[PDB]
Amino acid sequence: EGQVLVLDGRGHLLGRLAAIVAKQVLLGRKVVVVRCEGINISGNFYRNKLKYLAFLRKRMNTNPSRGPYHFRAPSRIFWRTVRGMLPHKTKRGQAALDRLKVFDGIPPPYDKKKRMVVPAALKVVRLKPTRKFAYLGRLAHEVGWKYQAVTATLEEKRKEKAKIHYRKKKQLMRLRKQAEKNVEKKIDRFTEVLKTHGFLV
Amino acid sequence: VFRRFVEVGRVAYVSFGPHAGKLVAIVDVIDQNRALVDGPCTQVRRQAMPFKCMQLTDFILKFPHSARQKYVRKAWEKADINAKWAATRWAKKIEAREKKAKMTDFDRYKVMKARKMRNRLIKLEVKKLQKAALLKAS
Amino acid sequence: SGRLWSKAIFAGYKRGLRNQREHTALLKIEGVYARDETEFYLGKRCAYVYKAKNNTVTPGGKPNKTRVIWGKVTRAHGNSGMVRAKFRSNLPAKAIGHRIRVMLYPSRI
Amino acid sequence: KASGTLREYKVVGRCLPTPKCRTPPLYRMRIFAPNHVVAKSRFWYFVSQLKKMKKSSGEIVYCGQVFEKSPLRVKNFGIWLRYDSRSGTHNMYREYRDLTTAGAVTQCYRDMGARHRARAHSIQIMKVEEIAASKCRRPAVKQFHDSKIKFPLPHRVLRRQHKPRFTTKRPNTFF
Amino acid sequence: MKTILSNQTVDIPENVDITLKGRTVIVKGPRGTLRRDFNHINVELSLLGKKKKRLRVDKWWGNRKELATVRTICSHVQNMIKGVTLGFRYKMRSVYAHFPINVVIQENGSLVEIRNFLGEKYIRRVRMRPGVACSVSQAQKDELILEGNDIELVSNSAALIQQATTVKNKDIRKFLDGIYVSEKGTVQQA
RNA sequence: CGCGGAGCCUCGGUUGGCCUCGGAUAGCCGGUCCCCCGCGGGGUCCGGUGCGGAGUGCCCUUCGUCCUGGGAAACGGGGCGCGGCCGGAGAGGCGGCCGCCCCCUCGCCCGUCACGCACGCCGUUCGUGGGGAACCUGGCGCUAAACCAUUCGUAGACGACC
RNA sequence: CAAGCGUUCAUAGCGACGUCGCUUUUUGAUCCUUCGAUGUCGGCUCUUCCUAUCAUUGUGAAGCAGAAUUCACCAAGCGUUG
RNA sequence: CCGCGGCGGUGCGCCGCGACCGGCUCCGGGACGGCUGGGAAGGCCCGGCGGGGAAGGUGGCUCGGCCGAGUGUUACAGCCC
Ligand SMILES: [Mg+2]
Ligand SMILES: [Mg+2]
Ligand SMILES: [Mg+2]
Ligand SMILES: [Mg+2]
Ligand SMILES: [Mg+2]
Repeated sequence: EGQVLVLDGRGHLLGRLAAIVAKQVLLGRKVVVVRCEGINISGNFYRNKLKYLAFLRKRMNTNPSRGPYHFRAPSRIFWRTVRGMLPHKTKRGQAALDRLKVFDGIPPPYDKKKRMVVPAALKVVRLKPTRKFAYLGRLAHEVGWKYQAVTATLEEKRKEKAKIHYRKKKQLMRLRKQAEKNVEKKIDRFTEVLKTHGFLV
Repeated sequence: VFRRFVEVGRVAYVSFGPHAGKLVAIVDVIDQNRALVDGPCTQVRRQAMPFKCMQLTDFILKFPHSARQKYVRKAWEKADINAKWAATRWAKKIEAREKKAKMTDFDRYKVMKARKMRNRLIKLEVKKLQKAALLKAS
Repeated sequence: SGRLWSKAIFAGYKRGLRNQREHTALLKIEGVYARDETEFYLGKRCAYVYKAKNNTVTPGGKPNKTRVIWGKVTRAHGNSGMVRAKFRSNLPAKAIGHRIRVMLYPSRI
Repeated sequence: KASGTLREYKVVGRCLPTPKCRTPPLYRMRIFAPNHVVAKSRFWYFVSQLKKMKKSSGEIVYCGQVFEKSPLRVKNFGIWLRYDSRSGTHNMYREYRDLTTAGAVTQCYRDMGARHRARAHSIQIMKVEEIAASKCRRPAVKQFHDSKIKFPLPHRVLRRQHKPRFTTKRPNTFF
Repeated sequence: MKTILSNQTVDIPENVDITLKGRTVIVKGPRGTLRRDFNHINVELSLLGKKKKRLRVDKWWGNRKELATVRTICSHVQNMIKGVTLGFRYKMRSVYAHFPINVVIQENGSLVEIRNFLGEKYIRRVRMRPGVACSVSQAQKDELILEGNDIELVSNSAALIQQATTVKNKDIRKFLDGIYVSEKGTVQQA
């Protein structure tokens, strides 16, 4: 498709998603992954913690401030995984990463946009229901976030707000349906021509 | 809790594969992914057919569990699936997809128009309902 | 007054892994994800279109700033509804992950 | 041997006649393979173990499909088997509940792959035989086996996870 | 091998009224109300008996290791029913050679306060969980009574004080002192 | 800030979509007669949808111009039309909602005529008052600090800093 | 694996005759790199890593009563001197 | 000079079209042979001969409004195999 993408990270699989993101970043499409705390990983909680802590020990001995940067926020963690699936030594790879953009929680502009979901990276689909897991949120915490608590309380504040809109939008649809029935004999030979070639049945 | 109990005789619509978009009586279950399947009046031979390529309907019928064509010819024929299907909500939103793909550029120009004025005659009433909802609030 | 030029991205030029072959480009047309799907896009003209700095002539027009390498879709490219297209000049790599504009006007309906 | 989906390339063959013995015996094996050219080759592997018989000293008389007498009717295929494990070489009763002898072993060859990492070139079929209702031992099979037999297809994933490669709607899996 | 079906009916008494929100069972009888979620185990919980007579847990396309769990859900439900009808009572009798283990409950249940286990100056404190009413008994000498509706909660809490009271760097063959569970039962027996 | 006239250059694009939460061996919506809470929220009952039709397989809006002279539709839209009160802060940047002036009468059917009919041909159409860099009009505001030199040392190689 | 010791008792602790491995802090083989020559032994100082845990934290063992002691686990956090 | 008549060479620069042919890569159709003179199936029936699951059955038990639903057993056919 065209235009800016917004993907809602919750319920996705950390790398399975990131491969799909990274393909479309390289095709010039602007992606914005949101809510990366929610993003989740196969294998049990600890497994991947233990696997992260393995990362943290990897560190340039003779000076570490050069050595690998083990970013702690889920946004950043995922970025990393996307980035490893780009050719980021090269100009198109860095130009690619710039087309990506990644947040923890869901911010201004992106609260206020409908937003999509990659079923082929989606956990309920890709995984078996009898298998264990981490949320990159909790993983990120036990590795050195400072901001699981904050991005909780803000998202609760956003959810409460978004619910108002959902309910007002719910109330307009109830008006649409009641107003179809309150005018169904001066649109009763247009609605006809809709339902004849499929539209609206 | 489920409501569709893959019996001897759940009518199943074949989602896809060689016989896509046809109804099929599950005669009998072979295995944990394969049935012995047959769609007499929908034109589908008694053959094996997997549960992955078929979705299933609220309808049942009552041949017994290795009945032989003539007997599933009936039980389909009365009970009458091919009329009861077509009064369903499946059949009418299938046979709508159908009719969009099957739509000439002319048809589409008409709809463009027919919609527009529908969507105005619907809108002016919604505006008027909020006027009455605001005067009710007063 | 709209598309005509139907939307497509230029993905890479046809390549092995430690080689690449710059005649044939690989064209990712929008709304076409199968090799069954794509038999329309065969034969169609396409255009990587730009502007660049100096003015250049324009048939049915005054000299504009726009230029085009001007090509043609040869055949499909693997299961997923990618397409191979070879333009008259080779494509300039700058274009990787940009538009090209696959038309209708050598239609075969 | 490899596979595809197997077929009953049944075969008979004599040990070609010498001056001393002019009418040597003939023998149908239910060689049981993917085409002719191997199912030919596979009796002679097999006969050369049993008889003192060989590709030089023989002839195939008849090779041809035996093709199912009851392929719309579900059936309880047993199979006095023999294989070669990494350790030794081992006999098996096994049951597949397909509706067609060949497809029934087509299963078996795919399970011996999976349940034992046994490749076809190691396996030997002693003999398949369809079995009645009773005289089935394997509870796996011994359940499909009833009249009022009953399923739902509980946690049905979507495939077509790339038609809409993305969407707004999250999927569903209760149906 | 996957087993086509396994199931089990729990026989619910006339006192109690279970009402399952999808998978989440809530149980209310005389004593109180309990709740628990089986939003893991993945089974089909039907309430088939009209008036209200049966919980039936299904399991359905299940291999061996989930077939196990049919019966475990079936249990935490009986175990709830017994809890909200009768209610449980774990008794735990303190044990010693010498220094008298000196218990004193300190809000209602909640704080179980233990001076002098083995002459130790540090006064062990132990919280109970919510809904667990500890109390020092009578009709017996060195003996606590942990009352509650929830088995889970009542027996961590036994175990918390049973484990808070452990000796170190000794023979625990010899040093058989501490507080430990003597009798798992109920408040009302019927 | 507004609204004016030329011109280097750097490019990508070529309707929008203005929104719940999450479940997945379940959900969606309606309506409450009834009950509790703060027009709403929670509850209970019933009625609908649930290979989903207040379906991202989705919805919307239109796309050669105006004439004039019928029907269907009729107060819709506009003048960078103009003031006030909102609501929105996670890295807001946007909505929203009220007076008054002038102007216009547009969606769908139809008649009825018209618009350089360029004489089969290409970068056609817009987001475009793009981004940025140079210069011609009015009104209102503006009206330095930094570094050196000096001094001090709280600091010192010089540099740095108080 | 296991015949034994361990009052008794295989296996608390041990453990023969056998047998399967690692490891490269021992020496050998080897001669692949260097002979337009890479400074050839020790000591001092100074970092860092490993665990093949001597201490200490938390633990499971004992033929652990205490005291004292060895067997083992996570464990390399800080110790290892004149 | 006007013919751009007929012949021979080209194209200033950007282009587009057509029909033969070679090689390819595809896509629609339609007809036949064989075979255990193919297995299988269908329909029509008919007249027979047998066996198993299992009944428009019967029966023990359950759940619901005699009927409907569940389980349990002998097995004839008023189902089917
Ligand atoms: Mg342009
Ligand atoms: Mg001691
Ligand atoms: Mg001895
Ligand atoms: Mg040197
Ligand atoms: Mg160790």
